[PDB]
Amino acid sequence: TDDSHDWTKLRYMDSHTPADAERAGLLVRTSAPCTITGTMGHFILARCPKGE
Amino acid sequence: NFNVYKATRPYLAHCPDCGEGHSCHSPIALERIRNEATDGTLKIQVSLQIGIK
Amino acid sequence: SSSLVSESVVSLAAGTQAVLRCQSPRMVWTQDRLHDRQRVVHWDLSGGPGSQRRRLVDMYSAGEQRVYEPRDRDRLLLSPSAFHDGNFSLLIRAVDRGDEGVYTCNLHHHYCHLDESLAVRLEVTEDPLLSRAYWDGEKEVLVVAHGAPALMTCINRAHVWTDRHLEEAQQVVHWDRQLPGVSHDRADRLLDLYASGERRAYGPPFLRDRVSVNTNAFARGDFSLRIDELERADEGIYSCHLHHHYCGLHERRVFHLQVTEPAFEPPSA
Amino acid sequence: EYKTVIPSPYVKCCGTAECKDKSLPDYSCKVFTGVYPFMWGGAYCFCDA
Ligand SMILES: *[C@@H]1O[C@H](CO)[C@@H](O)[C@H](O)[C@H]1NC(C)=O
Repeated sequence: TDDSHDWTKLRYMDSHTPADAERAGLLVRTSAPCTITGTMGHFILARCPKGE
Repeated sequence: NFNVYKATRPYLAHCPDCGEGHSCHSPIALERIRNEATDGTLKIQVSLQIGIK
Repeated sequence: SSSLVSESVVSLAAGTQAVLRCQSPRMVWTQDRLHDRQRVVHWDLSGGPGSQRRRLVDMYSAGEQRVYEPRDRDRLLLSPSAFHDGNFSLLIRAVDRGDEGVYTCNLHHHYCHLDESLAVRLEVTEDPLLSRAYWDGEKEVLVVAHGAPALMTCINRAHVWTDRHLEEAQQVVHWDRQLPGVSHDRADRLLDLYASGERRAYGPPFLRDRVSVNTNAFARGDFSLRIDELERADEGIYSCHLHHHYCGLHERRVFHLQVTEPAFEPPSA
Repeated sequence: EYKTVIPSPYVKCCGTAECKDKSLPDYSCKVFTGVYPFMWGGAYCFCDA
């Protein structure tokens, strides 16, 4: 929130209020739980098998 | 009766895919499997030494 | 660019194979990304040359600290995110008589294989008004009252130690050739070798067919040039350029290759 | 079902290894030259080639 560049958290808005949360809780799935590799701002990279 | 593992020591083996693509010299690295059972149960030989304190 | 290391003259017979020896353990990489961002810090305590240092606590990049002594649990504390800001300082919650001595904070980069260490001298007093931190000329010396915590500062703000980048593959080795009469900067490239394995040779087939480097070049950091079937047109100033741009290794070696003679060479360098 | 018994490979450092003729069923041995194996902390062998 205070415009640092820390490597622990993330921002998410609710009712035009910017709240904070943890990188370790986010996840992406196609069918299997994917693996997060590259994490930068509004961008995420993943490498995970054939899901529909 | 399980007092056979006295002077043992675990490994660091050459895991081909440690996740995220590449290889790792990893301790969880599996070396050999055997699937002789007729009902899908799997007997696995991993580079850890579990149960031992 | 780079800096010079060895600027030698090599005399060999025509028709033989030239070997321009170029070796470096700090340019090693493999066809894997196997802990290629692995660093380790560790705190050791010693008491001079005639005492044995003991490992107290060590730490891998992006992890949580592991303590070696059960007494030292909840007593020696490091910042678990030391590799984000380069603040590797160690807090001792409560000191005793076994803790007096010189502490070394050791930074090690396993990928570039560089090692660096710093010392701090601990003296434990009884009066708190004598407690100070001063510079003895080459290391910080802290005098701390017994039972008080001790913050032994270890701060290294170099970019190579933090978790910011470490995109490894930008090491590159260049093989250059300077023909006689040809001025510098317009030298023809002989080989470009990327850590991933890709090679670029330049020139007509007569040069490309005869220029090779051993297939384990980047794996062992030996980029020695092998020139098969030496011709008179091969003479000149050859240069091996080893570049590990992220960890700041930038070296070149220069070989003055003259082909005249098989046996009566003088040993240079 | 068979079981492929594969022991640890004999890395002959700074030397040339020699195959010993055993009477095992489907006994297989092969000596590969110019190997330079790497471990966690670098080369297992002191010699280069
Ligand atoms: C480094 O860590 C110590 C330990 O508490 C802390 O007091 C200090 O403020 C830190 N400095 C920086 C620049 O993070």
